[PDB]
Amino acid sequence: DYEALEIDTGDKWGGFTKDQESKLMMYPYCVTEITDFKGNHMNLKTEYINNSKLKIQVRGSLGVSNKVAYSVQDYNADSALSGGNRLTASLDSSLINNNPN
Amino acid sequence: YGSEYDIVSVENHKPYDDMMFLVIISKSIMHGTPGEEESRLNDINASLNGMPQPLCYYIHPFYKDGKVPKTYIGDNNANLSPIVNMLTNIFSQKSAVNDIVNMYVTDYIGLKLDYKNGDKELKLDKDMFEQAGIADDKHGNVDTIFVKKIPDYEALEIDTGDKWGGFTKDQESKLMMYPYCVTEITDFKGNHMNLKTEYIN
Amino acid sequence: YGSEYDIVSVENHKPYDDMMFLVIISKSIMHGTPGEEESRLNDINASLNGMPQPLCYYIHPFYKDGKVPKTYIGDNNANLSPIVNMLTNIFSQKSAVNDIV
Amino acid sequence: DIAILNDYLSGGNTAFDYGNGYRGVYVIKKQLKAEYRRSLSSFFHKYGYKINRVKKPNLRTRKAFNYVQTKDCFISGDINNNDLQEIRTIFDNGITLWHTDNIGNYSVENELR
Amino acid sequence: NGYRGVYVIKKQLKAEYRRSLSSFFHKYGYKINRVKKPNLRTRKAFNYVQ
Repeated sequence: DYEALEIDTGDKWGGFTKDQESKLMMYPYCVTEITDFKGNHMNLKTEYINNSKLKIQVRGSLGVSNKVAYSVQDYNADSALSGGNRLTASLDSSLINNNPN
Repeated sequence: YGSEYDIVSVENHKPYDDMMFLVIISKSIMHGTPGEEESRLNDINASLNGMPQPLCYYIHPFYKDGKVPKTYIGDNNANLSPIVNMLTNIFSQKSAVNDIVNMYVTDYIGLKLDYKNGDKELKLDKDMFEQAGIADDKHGNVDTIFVKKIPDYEALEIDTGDKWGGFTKDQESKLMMYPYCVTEITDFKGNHMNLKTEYIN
Repeated sequence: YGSEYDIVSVENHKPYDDMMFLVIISKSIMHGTPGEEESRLNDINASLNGMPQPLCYYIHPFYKDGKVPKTYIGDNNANLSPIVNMLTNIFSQKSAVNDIV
Repeated sequence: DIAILNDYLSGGNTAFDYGNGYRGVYVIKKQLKAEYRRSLSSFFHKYGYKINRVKKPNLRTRKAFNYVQTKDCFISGDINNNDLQEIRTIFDNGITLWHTDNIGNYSVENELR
Repeated sequence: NGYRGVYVIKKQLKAEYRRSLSSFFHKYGYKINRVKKPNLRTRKAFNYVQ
């Protein structure tokens, strides 16, 4: 079986300048982008990451060519949604790199 | 109603649950079968498989740990090879491999099957399938399934239950309607569609 | 809220930090292993790798300066070749190269 | 497809999908965020739904109150026409009919009668 | 050139617009669009209500 590896990047609000007006922390005023700088990228509305931290799950394989996926399973997850269901549902909105390398 | 949805329910359904099929296609017959009086090796064999068609089809059910279900064809145990050993042996047989034109895996072969997922037991119609022994007397024997014919395909129904199950029920029922709620169906392989739940009749 | 964003934070995360893998796929067994009872060279060898599959997979961890990690398999040091030398040597061996897909 | 080990050998990643457990079909249910649920639910609670039908109005169908807003409504009666015109104007402008003595308390459920 | 793995890039609006919007919110609060009882005395110095 293949398995997911979790990368904990820490406090999801880390790095943003904190305004007196908290609404300026919301999309569209701020945004978190995830990219591989190889053509794959996605914008995350930080407020909708259901977790205090931004954690990224890495999935991959050892098949006939390179393929690695980067997910944020907590993005748009209902609070009651299990970790397993979150990981499952996150693939349609993941960074997927299938560069042959 | 905002810019994003919460994902509130996630469920997976597979046609044969834990079982998948390996499909092997060859230009001619590769196998012997118990009781046959004469060899059919290398014979062309056209058959009804969805439509009249000229290739030979072999199938092999398997599980992710490499085990295979106990499979009967009529009253006889087909004695299926474990799938990994079978791949090794089939590709080791020069005669077998030179005749094979495709190999793929599929979740559904166009038939409702007499299959017990819990017991890992499969029963197949002897009029449609037969035991296939593929051997060259040097490498390991392969025991698999030859498809004699599948005249028609059929639909298999998956019942997921109450279509409103999983949504939070608001005091205001209109908030159960699209665009406030939506049911998405996807294979997570690039195919997906949004359903307005209220319009599922 | 304007037409452009300021980039305020940039961070890079890699699954195995400094390490990546070279993956070599061949149609048959190219190697011997200490203790093996009989040679398996040129044998077909299917295996579970994500799914049941018929090819032979070799992997080689490496760093950007050409070093490789000290690697143990169980209790035994695998004595890995440095990656540059390995590329030179693997492609110098015709038996090896003709089987690599 | 799975690789065929013949003399011709040397696409797509079947292993990634199967090995990470993706098979069959998935049902994903999605709903609007809590912020917007609160907004919209409170609005519908007070003002009902958009209807866009020509019909007799729902005047007394809920337990506590009914909101009614018409356009070009038809109202007749043995009433001087000045007052009838004023009454039609009232409903065309929108009015809440209270069926309880606790007028103005919107915290109640207001379930169907 | 050193590109491996995944990158997290955080982005925010320019100072010109931060000044604009924060001064506006400071005076007039936020758009609410909710049916509810009004916030009359929830801040230390003043409450805008519309």
